[PDB]
Amino acid sequence: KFRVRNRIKRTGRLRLSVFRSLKHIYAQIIDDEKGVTLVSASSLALKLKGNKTEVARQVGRALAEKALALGIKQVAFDRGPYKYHGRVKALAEGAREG
Amino acid sequence: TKNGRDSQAKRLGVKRYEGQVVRAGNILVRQRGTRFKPGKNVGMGRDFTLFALVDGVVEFQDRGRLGRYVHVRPLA
Amino acid sequence: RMKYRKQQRGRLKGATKGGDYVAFGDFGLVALEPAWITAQQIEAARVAMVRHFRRGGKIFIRIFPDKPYTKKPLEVRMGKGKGNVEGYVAVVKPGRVMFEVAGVTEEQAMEALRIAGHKLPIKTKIVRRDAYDE
Amino acid sequence: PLDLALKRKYYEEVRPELIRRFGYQNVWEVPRLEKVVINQGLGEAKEDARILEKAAQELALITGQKPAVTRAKKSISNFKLRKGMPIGLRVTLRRDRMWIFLEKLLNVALPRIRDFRGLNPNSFDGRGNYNLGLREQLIFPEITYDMVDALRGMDIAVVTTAETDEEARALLELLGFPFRK
Amino acid sequence: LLLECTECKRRNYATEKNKRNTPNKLELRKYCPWCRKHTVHREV
Amino acid sequence: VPARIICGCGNVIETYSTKPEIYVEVCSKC
RNA sequence: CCACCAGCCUACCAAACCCUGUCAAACUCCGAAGGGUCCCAGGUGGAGCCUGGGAGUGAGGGCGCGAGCGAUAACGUCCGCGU
RNA sequence: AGAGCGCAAGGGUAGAAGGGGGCCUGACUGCGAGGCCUGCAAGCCGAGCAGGGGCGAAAGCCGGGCCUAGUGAACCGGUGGU
RNA sequence: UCCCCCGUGCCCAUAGCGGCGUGGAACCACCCGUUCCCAUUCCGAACACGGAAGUGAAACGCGCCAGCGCCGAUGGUACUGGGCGGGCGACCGCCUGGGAGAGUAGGUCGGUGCGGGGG
RNA sequence: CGCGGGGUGGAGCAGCCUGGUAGCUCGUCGGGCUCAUAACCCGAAGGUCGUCGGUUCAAAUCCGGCCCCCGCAACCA
RNA sequence: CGCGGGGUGGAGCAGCCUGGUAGCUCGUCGGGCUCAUAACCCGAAGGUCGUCGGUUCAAAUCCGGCCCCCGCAACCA
RNA sequence: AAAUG
Ligand SMILES: CN(CC[C@H](N)CC(=O)N[C@H]1C=C[C@H](n2ccc(N)nc2=O)O[C@@H]1C(=O)O)C(=N)N
Ligand SMILES: [Mg+2]
Ligand SMILES: [Mg+2]
Ligand SMILES: [Mg+2]
Ligand SMILES: [Mg+2]
Ligand SMILES: [Mg+2]
Ligand SMILES: [Mg+2]
Ligand SMILES: [Mg+2]
Ligand SMILES: [Mg+2]
Ligand SMILES: [Mg+2]
Ligand SMILES: [Mg+2]
Ligand SMILES: [Mg+2]
Ligand SMILES: [Mg+2]
Ligand SMILES: [Mg+2]
Ligand SMILES: [Mg+2]
Ligand SMILES: [Mg+2]
Ligand SMILES: [Mg+2]
Ligand SMILES: [Mg+2]
Ligand SMILES: [Mg+2]
Ligand SMILES: [Mg+2]
Ligand SMILES: [Mg+2]
Ligand SMILES: [Mg+2]
Ligand SMILES: [Mg+2]
Ligand SMILES: [Mg+2]
Ligand SMILES: [Mg+2]
Ligand SMILES: [Mg+2]
Ligand SMILES: [Mg+2]
Ligand SMILES: [Mg+2]
Ligand SMILES: [Mg+2]
Ligand SMILES: [Mg+2]
Ligand SMILES: [Mg+2]
Ligand SMILES: [Mg+2]
Ligand SMILES: [Mg+2]
Ligand SMILES: [Mg+2]
Ligand SMILES: [Mg+2]
Ligand SMILES: [Mg+2]
Ligand SMILES: [Mg+2]
Ligand SMILES: [Mg+2]
Ligand SMILES: [Mg+2]
Ligand SMILES: [Mg+2]
Ligand SMILES: [Mg+2]
Ligand SMILES: [Mg+2]
Ligand SMILES: [Mg+2]
Ligand SMILES: [Mg+2]
Ligand SMILES: [Mg+2]
Ligand SMILES: [Mg+2]
Ligand SMILES: [Mg+2]
Ligand SMILES: [Mg+2]
Ligand SMILES: [Mg+2]
Ligand SMILES: [Mg+2]
Ligand SMILES: [Mg+2]
Ligand SMILES: [Mg+2]
Ligand SMILES: [Mg+2]
Ligand SMILES: [Mg+2]
Ligand SMILES: [Mg+2]
Ligand SMILES: [Mg+2]
Ligand SMILES: [Mg+2]
Ligand SMILES: [Mg+2]
Ligand SMILES: [Mg+2]
Ligand SMILES: [Mg+2]
Ligand SMILES: [Mg+2]
Ligand SMILES: [Mg+2]
Ligand SMILES: [Mg+2]
Ligand SMILES: [Mg+2]
Ligand SMILES: [Mg+2]
Ligand SMILES: [Mg+2]
Ligand SMILES: [Mg+2]
Ligand SMILES: [Mg+2]
Ligand SMILES: [Mg+2]
Ligand SMILES: [Mg+2]
Ligand SMILES: [Mg+2]
Ligand SMILES: [Mg+2]
Ligand SMILES: [Mg+2]
Ligand SMILES: [Mg+2]
Ligand SMILES: [Mg+2]
Ligand SMILES: [Mg+2]
Ligand SMILES: [Mg+2]
Ligand SMILES: [Mg+2]
Ligand SMILES: [Mg+2]
Ligand SMILES: [Mg+2]
Ligand SMILES: [Mg+2]
Ligand SMILES: [Mg+2]
Ligand SMILES: [Mg+2]
Ligand SMILES: [Mg+2]
Ligand SMILES: [Mg+2]
Ligand SMILES: [Mg+2]
Ligand SMILES: [Mg+2]
Ligand SMILES: [Mg+2]
Ligand SMILES: [Mg+2]
Ligand SMILES: [Mg+2]
Ligand SMILES: [Mg+2]
Ligand SMILES: [Mg+2]
Ligand SMILES: [Mg+2]
Ligand SMILES: [Mg+2]
Ligand SMILES: [Mg+2]
Ligand SMILES: [Mg+2]
Ligand SMILES: [Mg+2]
Ligand SMILES: [Mg+2]
Ligand SMILES: [Mg+2]
Ligand SMILES: [Mg+2]
Ligand SMILES: [Mg+2]
Ligand SMILES: [Mg+2]
Ligand SMILES: [Mg+2]
Ligand SMILES: [Mg+2]
Ligand SMILES: [Mg+2]
Ligand SMILES: [Mg+2]
Ligand SMILES: [Mg+2]
Ligand SMILES: [Mg+2]
Ligand SMILES: [Mg+2]
Ligand SMILES: [Mg+2]
Ligand SMILES: [Mg+2]
Ligand SMILES: [Mg+2]
Ligand SMILES: [Mg+2]
Ligand SMILES: [Mg+2]
Ligand SMILES: [Mg+2]
Ligand SMILES: [Mg+2]
Ligand SMILES: [Mg+2]
Ligand SMILES: [Mg+2]
Ligand SMILES: [Mg+2]
Ligand SMILES: [Mg+2]
Ligand SMILES: [Mg+2]
Ligand SMILES: [Mg+2]
Ligand SMILES: [Mg+2]
Ligand SMILES: [Mg+2]
Ligand SMILES: [Mg+2]
Ligand SMILES: [Mg+2]
Ligand SMILES: [Mg+2]
Ligand SMILES: [Mg+2]
Ligand SMILES: [Mg+2]
Ligand SMILES: [Mg+2]
Ligand SMILES: [Mg+2]
Ligand SMILES: [Mg+2]
Ligand SMILES: [Mg+2]
Ligand SMILES: [Mg+2]
Ligand SMILES: [Mg+2]
Ligand SMILES: [Mg+2]
Ligand SMILES: [Mg+2]
Ligand SMILES: [Mg+2]
Ligand SMILES: [Mg+2]
Ligand SMILES: [Mg+2]
Ligand SMILES: [Mg+2]
Ligand SMILES: [Mg+2]
Ligand SMILES: [Mg+2]
Ligand SMILES: [Mg+2]
Ligand SMILES: [Mg+2]
Ligand SMILES: [Mg+2]
Ligand SMILES: [Mg+2]
Ligand SMILES: [Mg+2]
Ligand SMILES: [Mg+2]
Ligand SMILES: [Mg+2]
Ligand SMILES: [Mg+2]
Ligand SMILES: [Mg+2]
Ligand SMILES: [Mg+2]
Ligand SMILES: [Mg+2]
Ligand SMILES: [Mg+2]
Ligand SMILES: [Mg+2]
Ligand SMILES: [Mg+2]
Ligand SMILES: [Mg+2]
Ligand SMILES: [Mg+2]
Ligand SMILES: [Mg+2]
Ligand SMILES: [Mg+2]
Ligand SMILES: [Mg+2]
Ligand SMILES: [Mg+2]
Ligand SMILES: [Mg+2]
Ligand SMILES: [Mg+2]
Ligand SMILES: [Mg+2]
Ligand SMILES: [Mg+2]
Ligand SMILES: [Mg+2]
Ligand SMILES: [Mg+2]
Ligand SMILES: [Mg+2]
Ligand SMILES: [Mg+2]
Ligand SMILES: [Mg+2]
Ligand SMILES: [Mg+2]
Ligand SMILES: [Mg+2]
Ligand SMILES: [Mg+2]
Ligand SMILES: [Mg+2]
Ligand SMILES: [Mg+2]
Ligand SMILES: [Mg+2]
Ligand SMILES: [Mg+2]
Ligand SMILES: [Mg+2]
Ligand SMILES: [Mg+2]
Ligand SMILES: [Mg+2]
Ligand SMILES: [Mg+2]
Ligand SMILES: [Mg+2]
Ligand SMILES: [Mg+2]
Ligand SMILES: [Mg+2]
Ligand SMILES: [Mg+2]
Ligand SMILES: [Mg+2]
Repeated sequence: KFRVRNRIKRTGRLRLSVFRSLKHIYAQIIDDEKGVTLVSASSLALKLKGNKTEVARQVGRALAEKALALGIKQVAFDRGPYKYHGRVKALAEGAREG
Repeated sequence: TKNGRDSQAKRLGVKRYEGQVVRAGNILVRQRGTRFKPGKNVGMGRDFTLFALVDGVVEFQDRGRLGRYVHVRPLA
Repeated sequence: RMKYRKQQRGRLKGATKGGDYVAFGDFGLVALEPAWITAQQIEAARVAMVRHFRRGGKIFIRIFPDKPYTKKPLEVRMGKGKGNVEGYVAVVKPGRVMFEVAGVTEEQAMEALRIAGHKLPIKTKIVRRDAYDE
Repeated sequence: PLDLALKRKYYEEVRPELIRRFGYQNVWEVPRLEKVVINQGLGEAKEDARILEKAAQELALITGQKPAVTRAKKSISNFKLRKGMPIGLRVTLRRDRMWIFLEKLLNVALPRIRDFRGLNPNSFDGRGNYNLGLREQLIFPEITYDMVDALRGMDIAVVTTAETDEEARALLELLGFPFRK
Repeated sequence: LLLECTECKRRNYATEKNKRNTPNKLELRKYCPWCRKHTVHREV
Repeated sequence: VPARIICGCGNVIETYSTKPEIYVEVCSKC
């Protein structure tokens, strides 16, 4: 079901990989072609509150802070096995503000 | 004797080997299906024709369960 | 049989694979010269053995004629020979084991197999069972 | 709605009883009802879709749940089949929707049956799952005689979590399945 | 059956191929003329 | 939705289903 | 023998499957020698490349080798590599 | 993966090219670096630029169909437009 | 620097199937609920949202066994650039350089890059 | 062997091109008219579509192979 | 390609003219007569008179477009 | 319109 991952790759660079647990959500921009992560704004496993979506937009902006500081811009969003919606969407909502 | 018949043989195959210089647009492989897959700087057309997307050297690669890939590692 | 269609001819390169080892009986008949063996040859050779030791042990044919043999109807030069006049034959390189008997003594086996030699278009040798088993 | 007999009967009676026979370390290892797929095979409705949509509302009504229209694949020329024209309603019951169904099935459907003597004991598919067929369809509660156009019953597939047969075999017995033994 | 898509409020055309008896009595797909830009086209 | 499964054989079961109109002549108790 | 039924099993016909043993131009889990091409190097040769003037040739043949056709016939025939 | 992929075979393919649904008509216009093949003429692949669009949140994808058959120089004339 | 888990890429079965055992602090899953966003040709199965109680059964992670699968030499042979010799032939033999497939001995219940979390 | 045509209830024919659905005449069989037979009248039965394989959801029907029958041809100067 | 006239019951067709009539023939069913068979006779079931729109109180009838068939004439790089 | 024993 990871067919989406393949598409995003052979396309550009800087994958915004996004995993999300039943009580968590993680995001890391990674430059493939060598397999290395640039920035990793973990969420529930970092410090944030309790509302999943509310948490998402926070980490989204959070990632943008540290990421854009290092000079980043390729919004190649790895919409994982998760349909673009709610939590994952809010995560995007965040970076789309930061 | 319903035989004695054929069809104009299409000169297909690997058109540019590994370690060759190529200009952008150069055809790398004309193939039946995807006997070779695209890759770094190598796109393919509706017929499966793999071609260079930029100038550089051509390098091949294999990946077993994943198949063989043609690349163009640039430098100029 | 069943298969599909008429075959090309093909050369008979070295006895490479063409060759085996006894594996069913006490004695064996083996080819020394290469050749296509007709079905009707297999037959005559086989019967020649059973015909010999009547109510005998067991015959083992180890080559099967799967090659379609072609032939023209006595004409000129076109199309491919419908042929099959001899029908089918099996390619046989030197060293290949043809027949094997069992359930009979030396004299029974020696004579019977020897008879097959005369039924075959080949110079042949009889074999015991040495001791060579892989 | 989430509260009635079979649910409780399973938790406050069946659940422990099973543990006494096989003694599971963990709670989940216990056999468990969780899926009931009703399915008619009205290939006859291939032509007239009148019977089709009707039995569809009969079916959805006896179950309360919405009905799905099954399609064809291959082609039984021997009985007018091609791509997917035909049909055979199929509803899948889980959670309470299932329980409420099994309530009527065990206390009303099964009861009034043209000569009932028990369910087939061999009908276990070698893995914690049972299957049974019904001829008449009006043996269900809200199916008056002046409503039936024709006898068009169906078959029900009950799914458990048990592995072995006799393991799930008991599970349905404790619930209320009158096996012929 | 050959077909050439005429433009509305004009008289442009486009290479095409209808299918007649098979479900096709009304062909009105979009296109884009050189005259002006972007317009709906009839069958004809 | 409630339901009055008034069995003819004394029993008077009760569960959930559309319309409380039920009158089973003989149910699981006869 | 047992027919309104049965299995080990039958010097009885056989799908599937298994063991032993094999076959295939149009079958390949494998797979050489070699062949092709590119890079670097040697190679000054009636080598090589570019532009133009002038051609002839377009019945070939034998031999070796690899195949088709033929009959594992023909000073046969048809291609391939070489002479 | 022995199915499927409209039809022959082949190559390819479930990490989709197969099956289902939503919206849509890029079976666009003006071009086209660079090449495959090649005696000529033809045939084939094509990134990218401009215009105006489609689907997608976006990265993006779309100049018909998984691909290789489904075809006919010129001449002469018909038709619509400039 | 060392161990465990989570996300991700690389090698592309020595990574697999199976069997046994182990982990819930954390992590992850399972799980609770269907009001809000979203969803079912039916079903909250799946996708989705809000989240405690429970569990490590399932799944997953880690660790063992070589039954299957998979990998697999050395030696020898086939075959063969090139150079020769022998028969009427179907063919056969030598020199020289290259050298399989099968089979034998054996190997294998993985290795590793980056980031994050926990001790 | 090559080109064309044809194998269908007992006999003689249609259906095939345009795949689903066995048609016609006679004969046969049971029952009626006759003293009886036939004629005539009323009913019914009977096919494996040569054969093997393939196509197709489905083959008398489309496709290929073999067998049988009919005509022509097999010049050879 | 243009021109001409056709679609009406199960089948063939008049009625179209010029608006108020759907008829005939065989066919199918019943009945009458019959050695039988037709012939004859009685009665009967069955047609948006191609399609969609239009003038009209009222058409299948006059009108427009169109579907399909039949025919006429011409052309074919 | 109606052949035969
Ligand atoms: C019988 N003829 C033939 C007259 C010719 N000018 C002369 C003649 O005899 N020609 C004949 C010459 C041989 C020729 N022939 C025969 C066999 C063959 N395999 N190939 C041939 O060419 O067939 C010819 C033939 O008879 O028509 C006439 N009525 N004209
Ligand atoms: Mg993920
Ligand atoms: Mg052919
Ligand atoms: Mg040819
Ligand atoms: Mg050729
Ligand atoms: Mg090129
Ligand atoms: Mg393209
Ligand atoms: Mg394509
Ligand atoms: Mg390499
Ligand atoms: Mg893989
Ligand atoms: Mg000797
Ligand atoms: Mg052995
Ligand atoms: Mg062996
Ligand atoms: Mg289903
Ligand atoms: Mg049907
Ligand atoms: Mg539930
Ligand atoms: Mg057409
Ligand atoms: Mg056409
Ligand atoms: Mg079309
Ligand atoms: Mg268009
Ligand atoms: Mg212009
Ligand atoms: Mg009997
Ligand atoms: Mg008896
Ligand atoms: Mg019985
Ligand atoms: Mg009986
Ligand atoms: Mg019986
Ligand atoms: Mg009996
Ligand atoms: Mg009896
Ligand atoms: Mg009996
Ligand atoms: Mg068998
Ligand atoms: Mg046998
Ligand atoms: Mg077998
Ligand atoms: Mg060959
Ligand atoms: Mg073939
Ligand atoms: Mg291979
Ligand atoms: Mg190997
Ligand atoms: Mg090699
Ligand atoms: Mg090599
Ligand atoms: Mg080289
Ligand atoms: Mg250079
Ligand atoms: Mg040099
Ligand atoms: Mg010099
Ligand atoms: Mg010079
Ligand atoms: Mg010279
Ligand atoms: Mg010279
Ligand atoms: Mg030069
Ligand atoms: Mg020149
Ligand atoms: Mg010159
Ligand atoms: Mg010149
Ligand atoms: Mg010249
Ligand atoms: Mg020439
Ligand atoms: Mg010559
Ligand atoms: Mg010539
Ligand atoms: Mg020459
Ligand atoms: Mg020569
Ligand atoms: Mg030669
Ligand atoms: Mg040679
Ligand atoms: Mg060969
Ligand atoms: Mg030979
Ligand atoms: Mg000779
Ligand atoms: Mg020769
Ligand atoms: Mg050749
Ligand atoms: Mg397989
Ligand atoms: Mg396939
Ligand atoms: Mg399909
Ligand atoms: Mg095939
Ligand atoms: Mg294929
Ligand atoms: Mg793939
Ligand atoms: Mg797809
Ligand atoms: Mg689809
Ligand atoms: Mg699709
Ligand atoms: Mg759709
Ligand atoms: Mg779609
Ligand atoms: Mg729809
Ligand atoms: Mg340029
Ligand atoms: Mg160019
Ligand atoms: Mg060009
Ligand atoms: Mg070229
Ligand atoms: Mg050219
Ligand atoms: Mg020229
Ligand atoms: Mg040109
Ligand atoms: Mg072409
Ligand atoms: Mg483009
Ligand atoms: Mg756009
Ligand atoms: Mg973005
Ligand atoms: Mg494009
Ligand atoms: Mg396309
Ligand atoms: Mg397609
Ligand atoms: Mg498509
Ligand atoms: Mg042409
Ligand atoms: Mg043509
Ligand atoms: Mg053409
Ligand atoms: Mg032209
Ligand atoms: Mg001319
Ligand atoms: Mg002109
Ligand atoms: Mg003009
Ligand atoms: Mg330290
Ligand atoms: Mg430290
Ligand atoms: Mg370090
Ligand atoms: Mg370490
Ligand atoms: Mg890791
Ligand atoms: Mg890597
Ligand atoms: Mg498994
Ligand atoms: Mg444990
Ligand atoms: Mg424990
Ligand atoms: Mg816990
Ligand atoms: Mg609860
Ligand atoms: Mg609530
Ligand atoms: Mg609500
Ligand atoms: Mg559906
Ligand atoms: Mg729906
Ligand atoms: Mg849930
Ligand atoms: Mg979920
Ligand atoms: Mg929770
Ligand atoms: Mg817990
Ligand atoms: Mg576990
Ligand atoms: Mg367990
Ligand atoms: Mg482990
Ligand atoms: Mg593991
Ligand atoms: Mg073990
Ligand atoms: Mg072993
Ligand atoms: Mg060594
Ligand atoms: Mg070795
Ligand atoms: Mg060696
Ligand atoms: Mg050598
Ligand atoms: Mg000599
Ligand atoms: Mg000789
Ligand atoms: Mg020789
Ligand atoms: Mg050597
Ligand atoms: Mg070596
Ligand atoms: Mg090797
Ligand atoms: Mg071997
Ligand atoms: Mg072997
Ligand atoms: Mg060894
Ligand atoms: Mg494991
Ligand atoms: Mg390992
Ligand atoms: Mg190890
Ligand atoms: Mg290792
Ligand atoms: Mg690392
Ligand atoms: Mg770290
Ligand atoms: Mg952690
Ligand atoms: Mg510590
Ligand atoms: Mg410590
Ligand atoms: Mg014929
Ligand atoms: Mg004819
Ligand atoms: Mg005939
Ligand atoms: Mg017939
Ligand atoms: Mg007949
Ligand atoms: Mg007959
Ligand atoms: Mg007739
Ligand atoms: Mg007829
Ligand atoms: Mg006729
Ligand atoms: Mg016909
Ligand atoms: Mg025909
Ligand atoms: Mg047809
Ligand atoms: Mg008759
Ligand atoms: Mg008679
Ligand atoms: Mg009679
Ligand atoms: Mg009388
Ligand atoms: Mg009489
Ligand atoms: Mg009599
Ligand atoms: Mg009949
Ligand atoms: Mg018949
Ligand atoms: Mg025939
Ligand atoms: Mg036939
Ligand atoms: Mg036939
Ligand atoms: Mg039929
Ligand atoms: Mg035919
Ligand atoms: Mg003669
Ligand atoms: Mg002569
Ligand atoms: Mg003559
Ligand atoms: Mg004209
Ligand atoms: Mg015309
Ligand atoms: Mg016209
Ligand atoms: Mg006129
Ligand atoms: Mg009137
Ligand atoms: Mg009258
Ligand atoms: Mg009638
Ligand atoms: Mg008459
Ligand atoms: Mg009359
Ligand atoms: Mg009317
Ligand atoms: Mg009317
Ligand atoms: Mg009307
Ligand atoms: Mg005429
Ligand atoms: Mg006229
Ligand atoms: Mg004209
Ligand atoms: Mg014409
Ligand atoms: Mg007489």
